[PDB]
Amino acid sequence: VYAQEKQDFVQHFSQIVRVLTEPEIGDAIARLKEVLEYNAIGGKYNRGLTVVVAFRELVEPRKQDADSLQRAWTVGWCVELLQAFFLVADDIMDSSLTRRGQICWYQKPGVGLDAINDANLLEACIYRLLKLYCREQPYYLNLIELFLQSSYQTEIGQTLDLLTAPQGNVDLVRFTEKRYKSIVKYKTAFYSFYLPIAAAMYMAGIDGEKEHANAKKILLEMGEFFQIQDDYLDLFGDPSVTGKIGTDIQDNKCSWLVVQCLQRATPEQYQILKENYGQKEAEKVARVKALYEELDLPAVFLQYEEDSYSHIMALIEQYAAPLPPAVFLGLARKIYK
Amino acid sequence: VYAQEKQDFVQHFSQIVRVLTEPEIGDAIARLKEVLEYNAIGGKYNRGLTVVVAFRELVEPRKQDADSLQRAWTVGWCVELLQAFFLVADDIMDSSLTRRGQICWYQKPGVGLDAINDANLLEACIYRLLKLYCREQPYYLNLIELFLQSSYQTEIGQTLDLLTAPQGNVDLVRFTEKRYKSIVKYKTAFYSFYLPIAAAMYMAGIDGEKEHANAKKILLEMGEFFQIQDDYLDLFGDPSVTGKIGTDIQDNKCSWLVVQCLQRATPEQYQILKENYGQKEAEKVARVKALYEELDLPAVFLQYEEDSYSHIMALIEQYAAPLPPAVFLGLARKIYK
Ligand SMILES: O=P(O)(O)C(F)(Cc1cnc2ccccn12)P(=O)(O)O
Ligand SMILES: O=P(O)(O)C(F)(Cc1cnc2ccccn12)P(=O)(O)O
Ligand SMILES: [Mg+2]
Ligand SMILES: [Mg+2]
Ligand SMILES: [Mg+2]
Ligand SMILES: [Mg+2]
Ligand SMILES: [Mg+2]
Ligand SMILES: [Mg+2]
Repeated sequence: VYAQEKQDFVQHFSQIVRVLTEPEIGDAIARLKEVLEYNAIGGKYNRGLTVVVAFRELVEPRKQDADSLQRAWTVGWCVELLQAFFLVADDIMDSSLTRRGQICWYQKPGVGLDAINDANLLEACIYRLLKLYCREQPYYLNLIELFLQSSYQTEIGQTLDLLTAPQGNVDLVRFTEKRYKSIVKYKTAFYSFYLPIAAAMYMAGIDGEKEHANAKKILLEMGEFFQIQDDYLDLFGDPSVTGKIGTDIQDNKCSWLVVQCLQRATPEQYQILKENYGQKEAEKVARVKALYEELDLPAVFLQYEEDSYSHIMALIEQYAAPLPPAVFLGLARKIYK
Repeated sequence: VYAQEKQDFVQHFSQIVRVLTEPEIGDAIARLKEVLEYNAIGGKYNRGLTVVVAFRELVEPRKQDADSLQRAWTVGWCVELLQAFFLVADDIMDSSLTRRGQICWYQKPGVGLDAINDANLLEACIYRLLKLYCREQPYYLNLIELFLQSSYQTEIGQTLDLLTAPQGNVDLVRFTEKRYKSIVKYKTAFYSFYLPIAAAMYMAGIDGEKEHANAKKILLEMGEFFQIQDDYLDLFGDPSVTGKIGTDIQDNKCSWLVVQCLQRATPEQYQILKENYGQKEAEKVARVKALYEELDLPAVFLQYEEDSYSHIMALIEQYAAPLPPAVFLGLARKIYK
C-alpha cells in the first residue's frame, strides 16, 4: 500500500553499509563504501522492498521478531545489490551515459574500467550479508542457490541481448517477437520480481516446487512487461523522470520498439530502418524515432500495457492460491502505475 | 610427481564443457562454449590438478570410487574456471595484449567489452558444476562458501592493486614492502594454492578450523612467492615461455620490482624512476628496465627465490602435520622449478 514502507526500507541502507565496511585492507574497504553509496542508491527500491512486504504478508506477526524482521530487510538489500552489480556492468557494455540521475559510475574520470572489479565486489556483498545474517537459518542454502541461479539466468540473458545487437552489423532479420521474448525472460524476468518473492517464500518456510512454479507463472510475465516498458521508455520517457539516457537505437538492440516497427513496416519503411538503425549519428537515430511515431508505436504500447495488466490479473486469479493475492496485487499496482 | 597426472586432468576438459553446454538459449550456450574453449585452456593447470592430487593423498583408495574421483576433478576444474573468470577481467583492467600464447579475449575484434559478461558466466559455471556433482555431499556448503570467500578476498586484493596503480598519477611513496605484501596476500595467495588444497581437505572430510589455519600458513606464503615470481617475469621472462606481454611499468603497478628498486635507489635514481614509471612511451619503460638491471634486481630475485624456498620448507616442517608432507612438497616442487 505505502511509501512509508519504502522510507523504512531505505533507512536501513546506512546499517548495511556499516556492517559491510568495517587494518591493511582499509583503503579497499573505503573504495567499497564509495561503490555502495554511488551505485546501490538512487532508484525506486521496489525489488528490495518487495522482499520485506512479502515476508510480512507470508509470516504471522507472532513469529516476526526483531531478528526475523532484520533478516528480511537484509535479504531485500541483497536483491538491491544484485541489481547494482548488474547495472554497473551493463552500463559499460551498453555505452550508457547516465543512471539514476547522475553520470554512470564507469564514466567518472578516475573510475573507468576499474568499475569491472567494483561490480564484482557488489556481487560478493550479497553472500557476505547472507552469511552474516542467515547462516543458521534452515533456508540459508536455498537463498544462496536462488541468488546464484538467478544470476546465471540473468547472465545468459545478457549474452543473448549482446549477441543479437552486434556493433557495425545489420541484424534486423533476428529482431523477432520469438527472440525478443527469450531475451527478456532471461535478462530481466528472473532477477526483477521472481527473485524477491521467491526469497520471501523461502524465508517463510515455503519451499515447495509446485508453489514456486505457480508464483513463477505470474512473476515472469510481470517481468517481461517491465522490460517492454523499459524499452518504450528508452526513447519515449523523460530522462528527468527515468534518470537515464537511452542508447538502444545506437546500440543496435532487439528492443520491443524495433520488433513492433518491423511487424508494421512497409518495404520502404524497412529500408529506412535498415539504413538508420544501430549507428551513432544523431540524425539517423532521429529518423528511426520519426518512423516509430509515424507507425503510432506509443499508442500500440498503451494498448499493450492495458492488455498486459489484464493478463497478469488473470494469472493472479489462476495461480496465486494459497498465497494471499495481495502479495502479487501490490506488485502489480507499483509496476503498472 | 607427474605430467601423466596432468594429461589425465586436461583430458576431462571436454566432459566439463559438454555438461555445461547442453532450445531458445542455444545461441547463448554456444557463446558460453566459445568462452570456455578460449579462456579455460592453455595455461599450466597446476591449481586444478592440485585438487585431484591432494584429494588422492588425503583419502584411502578403498573410498575413492568412480563418482568420488569425478567430483575431485570436477572441483579441480572449478578452481580453473575461477582463475579464468578473474584473468579475463584482469586483462581488460590491466590493458594487456596477450595471454596463454594468444591475444587476450577482449582484444578480439567482435568481443571487446562484452568480455565483462563472458567473465561473469565463467564464474557462474563454478556453482553450476558444484550443484551438478556435489549437492548431496556433506561438504557441499563448505565448498560453496570457500569459493565465494576466496572470490571476495581476491576482489579486495584487486581493489588494492588498482588503487595503488592510478593512471596519470605518480604513486612512488605508496610503493612499500608493507603495501606490497597486503596486495599480493589478497589478490593472489587465497585463490592460487590455498583454495585448491582447502577444497580437497573439505572433500576428504577435514573440516577443522585449526587444520585449515595450519595449511593456510604454508599456502599463503607459497602464493606470495608465486606473485613475486609473476612480477619478476612481467619484465625479465620470455613471453614465448610465459605466454603474455608484461604491462606493469606502463600500468604504474606496485610490482615487487619497483619496491626493490626504491629500497636501493640513490636520489638520482629515484628521480629517473619518478620521471619514467607509469607511462606508455617505450623509451621510458626501457629506462626503468635499465635502472633495474643497474641495481642487479635479477640477482636480488635469485637470492629471494632461494631464501623463499627454504622458508616454505621450514613452514612445511612446522605446520604440515598431521597431513602428509607430500601434499605440500609436490606443490613446492612445481612452484620453485
Ligand atoms: O535500460 P537499462 O536499465 O540499461 C536495462 F533495462 C538494464 C537491464 C535489464 N536486464 C538486465 C540484466 C542485467 C543487467 C542489466 N539489465 P537494458 O535496457 O540494458 O536491458
Ligand atoms: O601477470 P597477470 O597474470 O596479469 C596477474 F598475475 C593476474 C592476477 C594475479 N592475481 C589476480 C587476481 C585476480 C585477477 C588476476 N590476478 P597480475 O600481474 O595482473 O596481478
Ligand atoms: Mg542498459
Ligand atoms: Mg543492457
Ligand atoms: Mg533499457
Ligand atoms: Mg594482469
Ligand atoms: Mg592485474
Ligand atoms: Mg603480472
